[PDB]
Amino acid sequence: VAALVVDNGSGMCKAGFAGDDAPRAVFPSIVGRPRHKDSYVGDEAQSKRGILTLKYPIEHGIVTNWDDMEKIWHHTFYNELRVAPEEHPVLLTEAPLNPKANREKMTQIMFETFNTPAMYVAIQAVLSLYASGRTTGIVLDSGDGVSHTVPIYEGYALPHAILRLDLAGRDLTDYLMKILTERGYSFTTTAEREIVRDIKEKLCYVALDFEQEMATAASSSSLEKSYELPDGQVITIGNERFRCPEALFQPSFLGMEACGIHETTYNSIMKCAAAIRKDLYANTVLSGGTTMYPGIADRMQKEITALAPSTMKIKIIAPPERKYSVWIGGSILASLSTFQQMWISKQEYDESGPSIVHRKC
Amino acid sequence: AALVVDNGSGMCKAGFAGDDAPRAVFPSIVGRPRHQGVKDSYVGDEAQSKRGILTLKYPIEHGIVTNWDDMEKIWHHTFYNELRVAPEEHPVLLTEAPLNPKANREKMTQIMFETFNTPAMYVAIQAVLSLYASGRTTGIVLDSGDGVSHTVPIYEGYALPHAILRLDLAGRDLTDYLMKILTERGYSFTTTAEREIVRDIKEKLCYVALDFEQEMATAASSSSLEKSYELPDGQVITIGNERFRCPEALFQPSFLGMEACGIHETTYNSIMKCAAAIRKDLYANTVLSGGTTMYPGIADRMQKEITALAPSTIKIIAPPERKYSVWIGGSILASLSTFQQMWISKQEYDESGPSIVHRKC
Amino acid sequence: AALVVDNGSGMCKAGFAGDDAPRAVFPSIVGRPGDEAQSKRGILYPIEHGIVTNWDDMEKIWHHTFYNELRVAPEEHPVLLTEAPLNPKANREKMTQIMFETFNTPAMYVAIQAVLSLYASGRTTGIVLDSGDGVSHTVPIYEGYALPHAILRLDLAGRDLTDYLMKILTERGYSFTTTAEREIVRDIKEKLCYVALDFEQEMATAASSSSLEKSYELPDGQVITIGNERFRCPEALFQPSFLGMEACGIHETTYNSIMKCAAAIRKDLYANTVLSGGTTMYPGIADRMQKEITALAPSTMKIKIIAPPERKYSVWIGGSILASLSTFQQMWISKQEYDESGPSIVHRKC
Amino acid sequence: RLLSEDLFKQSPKLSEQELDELANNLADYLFQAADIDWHQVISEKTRGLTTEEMAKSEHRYVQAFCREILKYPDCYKSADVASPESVIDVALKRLQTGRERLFTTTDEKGNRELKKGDAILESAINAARMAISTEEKNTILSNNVKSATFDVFCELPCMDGFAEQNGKTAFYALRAGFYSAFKNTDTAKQDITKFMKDNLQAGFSGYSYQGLTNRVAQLEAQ
Amino acid sequence: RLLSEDLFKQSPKLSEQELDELANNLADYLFQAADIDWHQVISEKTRGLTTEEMAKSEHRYVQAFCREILKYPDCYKSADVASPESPKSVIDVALKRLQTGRERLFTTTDEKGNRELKKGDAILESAINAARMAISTEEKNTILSNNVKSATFDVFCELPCMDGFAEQNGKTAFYALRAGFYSAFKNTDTAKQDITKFMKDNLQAGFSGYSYQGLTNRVAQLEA
Ligand SMILES: Nc1ncnc2c1ncn2[C@@H]1O[C@H](COP(=O)(O)OP(=O)(O)OP(=O)(O)O)[C@@H](O)[C@H]1O
Ligand SMILES: Nc1ncnc2c1ncn2[C@@H]1O[C@H](COP(=O)(O)OP(=O)(O)OP(=O)(O)O)[C@@H](O)[C@H]1O
Ligand SMILES: Nc1ncnc2c1ncn2[C@@H]1O[C@H](COP(=O)(O)OP(=O)(O)OP(=O)(O)O)[C@@H](O)[C@H]1O
Ligand SMILES: [Ca+2]
Ligand SMILES: [Ca+2]
Ligand SMILES: [Ca+2]
Repeated sequence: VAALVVDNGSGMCKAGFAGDDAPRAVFPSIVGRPRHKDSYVGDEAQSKRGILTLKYPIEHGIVTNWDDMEKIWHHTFYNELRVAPEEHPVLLTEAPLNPKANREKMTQIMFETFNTPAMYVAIQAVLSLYASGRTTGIVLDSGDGVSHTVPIYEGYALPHAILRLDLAGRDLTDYLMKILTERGYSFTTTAEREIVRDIKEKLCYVALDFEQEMATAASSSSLEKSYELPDGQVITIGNERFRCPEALFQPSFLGMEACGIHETTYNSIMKCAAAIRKDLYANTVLSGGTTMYPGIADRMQKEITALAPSTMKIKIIAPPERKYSVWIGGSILASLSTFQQMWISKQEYDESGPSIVHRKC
Repeated sequence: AALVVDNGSGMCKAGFAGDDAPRAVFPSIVGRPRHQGVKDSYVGDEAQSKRGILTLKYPIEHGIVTNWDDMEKIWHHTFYNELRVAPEEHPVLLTEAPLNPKANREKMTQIMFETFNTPAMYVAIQAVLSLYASGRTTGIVLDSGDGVSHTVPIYEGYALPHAILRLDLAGRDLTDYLMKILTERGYSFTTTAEREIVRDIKEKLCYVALDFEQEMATAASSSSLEKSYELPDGQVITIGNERFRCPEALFQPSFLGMEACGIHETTYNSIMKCAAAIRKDLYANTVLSGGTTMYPGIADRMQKEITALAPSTIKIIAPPERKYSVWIGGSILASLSTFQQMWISKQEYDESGPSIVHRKC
Repeated sequence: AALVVDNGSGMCKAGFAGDDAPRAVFPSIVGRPGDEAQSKRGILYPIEHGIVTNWDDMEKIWHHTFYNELRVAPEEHPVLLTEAPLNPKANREKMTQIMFETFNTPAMYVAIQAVLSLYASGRTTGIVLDSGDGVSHTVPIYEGYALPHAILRLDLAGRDLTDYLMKILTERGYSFTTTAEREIVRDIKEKLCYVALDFEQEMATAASSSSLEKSYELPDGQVITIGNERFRCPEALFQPSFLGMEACGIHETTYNSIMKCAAAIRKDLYANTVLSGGTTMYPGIADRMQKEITALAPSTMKIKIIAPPERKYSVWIGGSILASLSTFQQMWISKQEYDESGPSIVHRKC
Repeated sequence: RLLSEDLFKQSPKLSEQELDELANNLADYLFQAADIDWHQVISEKTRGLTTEEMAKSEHRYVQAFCREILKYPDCYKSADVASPESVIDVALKRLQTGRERLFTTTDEKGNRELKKGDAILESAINAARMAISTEEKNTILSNNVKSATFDVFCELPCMDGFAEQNGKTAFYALRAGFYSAFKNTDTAKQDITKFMKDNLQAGFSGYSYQGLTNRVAQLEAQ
Repeated sequence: RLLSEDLFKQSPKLSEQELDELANNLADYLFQAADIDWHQVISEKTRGLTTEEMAKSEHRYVQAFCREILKYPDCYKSADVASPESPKSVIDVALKRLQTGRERLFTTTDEKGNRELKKGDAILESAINAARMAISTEEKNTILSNNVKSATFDVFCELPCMDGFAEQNGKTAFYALRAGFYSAFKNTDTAKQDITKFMKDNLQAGFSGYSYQGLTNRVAQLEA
């Protein structure tokens, strides 16, 4: 029997089958309910925004409402993938430092509600490393809800060196929504944030030299690009293209006191052993949709070289498919024969219970 | 002396820097004949007198200028007619809304130097002026007028762009809602001549109840809150619960069918996303500003309502002159001797053009 | 009177000789564009790991100490500084150089922190486990003199424990990622943590009842509950692997320092193990140390762990007692002596 | 059938018997779907009570609400130690303060679970919302009963775009008749039921332009 | 006294004398004030022209109109990137965008580097005004006569007495009124007369045959 692979994100959920080079299904992690069907999941919830109140079960990478989470999986299995979970082993994912209770609950649901023959929970950042074909290296995983810098050593993360940064795609979307009012536009509603998101994903890019791009945008209109809204309207944006993702390197733009992703990566490396630091600098992997900004890789090395020893050779890895590298790593892992002895059988769960996740994973 | 012009979305205030009150207040409207041919345009009170003959248009909508022809006309009217002064003999301190589009700041500067050829001019955020009027340079200001309500935190007299948030809910919406809930009682106010009466009912009889539910129960059970008002033709109306129901829409925007939160929440939301180091100074300096904040017993409900949504461990400043505190702030500022250098001279504009405003202001 | 300045890797502790308490305690950090610098760190660690890394910062700290906290003229008071065990000669010299060429001290002395802590207990011989914020030390001492060949430094102290507690609280669901939320977790640590005598048995107890659980109310009015986190946190002192370190616990580090001494004096060190530093304040830490060192020592050996109730400031108290002696006023380093002998004199007078 | 956008069109067709049930179904729907400040009523109905007394309150909706709150000790239990300087009053505030905060609950069997602040409030409200027998609902809502039930009534498919279709003058006239129906609070259900029966029988022609024009055209011929 | 916002309330209180005089004044006003639907005219007179061809046309009122629209690139230029939903002439889009974003700000950069923001309506109004100032009087008259039926109705709805008529009485009643108004133009020769009669009859009833209250009362009276 073929194994399933489900990567649950704060904003988007990617599901498919192990062996495939990509997920077969990709939809927002949202649940809409009316004001007493009783629930809607996926794009269907967004199309019916007017009737429903939409909410996110995963927030900042952590599950916050298991009633809604249980529905996302029910939708993932029967609607999106169209399969029976009781005849498919499921490989799920989770964020670093995931609360133990959520580890248990994720297991409890898979066996009691869906009756999976077996399952496994992998760290997302660790899967991203597999997809890049490595066992050692540091992974910057930046999605919609949260950004993590996770150092890995021979397939194992280093819990003490992991740093969490609550600065991800959503914050950038909101930042773009706000700076666009400098040109005279008005994007405030929760429906408009979804519109401005698509503007961000398609027109934003990281500037290698920020102020040399500001001077350029000031001395010319060569950088200005146009976007047609869903209502047929059209808007042009200039420096807002690269000013938005700049918040990653300068959270002060969002009135945020946190450090930049460049410095957060450095700090994370500077919490490991002095010896291994080298392998990390040479294997800095970028994961998640919020690392898809053009020029982000060619910006990162410049930012960390100023922080790193000049003698050490730094190499940044930005796979062209780094938007699904987490799921891909899951596909690779769940397909290996040498991994088949690492699943959590129904037997092991019946014996030990939900707490089994802590020793197996 | 200098000229101080505070342009609002429904009222324009104007006068000389030094006076403790504007010599000229009038509606920010421009009237033009309903039809082609049966002067070409009117401004201010005159446009309102000839309401039947004219179609009225507001050049400032939600605090932002949307028509610069009509805006020029208001200023032209303000100078040559309302104040009877030559603008080329007086520096001009203007005022703008927070998060004012950048082009509007340039066009405002362009007009003052090219059209009226002023010796100099300055642009200040309205909320920041309200702050100065309170003899301060630090804190948060709630400026709710006719077209829009804002919440701006301030440090050393400098606004906090990232921290500022707005709300499309103000005195105009209240007047309209009051009309609605008065029809719910059993009347028919709809004409523009009836609107200005409901507006007066609002500015004279409305107040904010410290507990809405308790006030309503008293209104239904008792008749102690009823109050009689003489309609212009002599007819009497005994408005009751509508007195506090109307200003309630402020705290519960849902009364008007809006998803946004009230002002008590907007203030809390605005403060928290600032630097933690000064949040207790902001709480200790929460100023009320604008005509919509003139309801009696409103400052008590702010004090009351925040304590619920605040650390359980806050002086709210509601000066009695907070209807013109934006202008009064401008009068102080434009008269200070330690400010005469902050002005934008003719030369400074003739060299750098309108784009200079971004640095000086 | 004479000034006493205990320079900690987390907390500087100033005061006057004769008193039984510092009267001044503030974080040793300097921000750029004390406690005031910490509260405003969002808009803006010289003695990390116990040793001075930046001297400009230290000058600011020492400058801050005299005129603001103590409010005294450093030209009118002799200064007793404390020093980390195994402090390099260069640092000792520069410390003396600054005190004269900047503050014009009438005289100054540099005592070792662990030595003062021991002296406060009325002992000249014994071994001191000094555990602070940045670094922990085991310092064997014989008749007033520390024994460098037997001193062992361990980069594991209260700071590492705060971080560890902050981390395991996330297992329970809570979230302390913010910098401001750190000072809360530190307080929780100092109020609710304790050392388990038998760890495995305590985990078993914590997993079978809520008898060990305690509740803590946050500043925002919220309430969090912790169970086995109470003792798993300080347990990192005895098992640094919890923090992802290859080091060995304070119990083995103490033992190793004893075995690095001549066999003749070991019995005295075993019979006079003194605990020092804020990190040794955890309840049930002495009984544990007694248990663990007995488990390592020879069967016949006599063990006694001394845990002074005042051991949070035993370094400073020691310095206060030493700087108040009438027979100590002759062992100072006067101005003239530095002016002619140079910084190197410190090695011969201290 | 209640959520039929053309309810007013087919409602006059059905018999006197089916109208009696349609009017009652529509009536009960308004009271059940009507909204009220739950934080106020649960606080008033359990003030001064102990957590044991809350789990066995006379009001079933009060039990349902509280049962969902008590699952999470952190939201109400008082701390042994405090940061330097009724129970549901604490609970409701902690669930509002810790809006994004996670609370732990342990099942009867060892199983744990983490819920967000509002997810517990929403769950408690839903629990309560599915417990009242409408009469108790009417009693607690007695003050805003005509406003609340009307808000529900407007959202029905049959009322969508009524004011734009018939004008605001007609819409506010329908509101007046809706409010006017409520004489006493002891007969609120029967009252609004009769109002809905009389109007459903007429298909609300007495508030539509088409209906009124047909009425004058029907009247003049006599 | 045509512009009395409460005309329909006060007109029924008048004698048959001033009613007819009032109806004559109103009727004369509608025809004298009748203008043209610039949307369809400009859309048709530019249909199939590029932005360059719109400034080389024979008509001048169109060139003056377009000169105001082309200042704001966002109201007509095609976007580089488009949302996943954009199934979409040159003016037909301009007029639609200026109406879709009537309260949204468009940007224009003057011949010299200066910038300006203007709402859709102001732009759309500024273009119409430029057209009225650049059009020939006879050229206006010819196009007017083609459909004075709607033009006179537009003027009528634009009067204070008709401010938010549909808003207060509903679209179902608004169209009923428009149907009668149009029905009066059944004859070209007696058009000005048939409408004057239409106005007088309704002014007497205060248009109670089209308003909710007017109908409510009428029923209550016919019930007797
Ligand atoms: N091409 C792109 N360029 C820039 N940003 C993108 C692109 N594609 C997606 N994103 C952003 O990535 C985010 C979603 O990416 P991803 O699925 O990796 O995160 P997630 O797993 O849903 O959230 P998280 O993992 O942080 O809980 C969205 O906020 C989106 O705006
Ligand atoms: N005493 C009062 N009580 C209630 N409302 C008042 C009072 N005085 C003025 N208002 C309201 O305040 C509004 C005008 O206030 P103000 O001049 O501060 O607003 P503005 O600055 O013109 O608008 P903007 O919000 O764009 O600044 C009017 O809508 C008026 O109804
Ligand atoms: N009662 C207590 N329980 C647990 N920990 C405590 C207690 N009191 C203080 N601490 C911890 O002690 C640490 C600071 O102690 P101390 O000042 O002795 O060390 P230091 O001076 O920074 O370093 P050193 O003394 O090694 O130079 C802090 O990390 C603090 O959390
Ligand atoms: Ca992810
Ligand atoms: Ca104002
Ligand atoms: Ca110390």
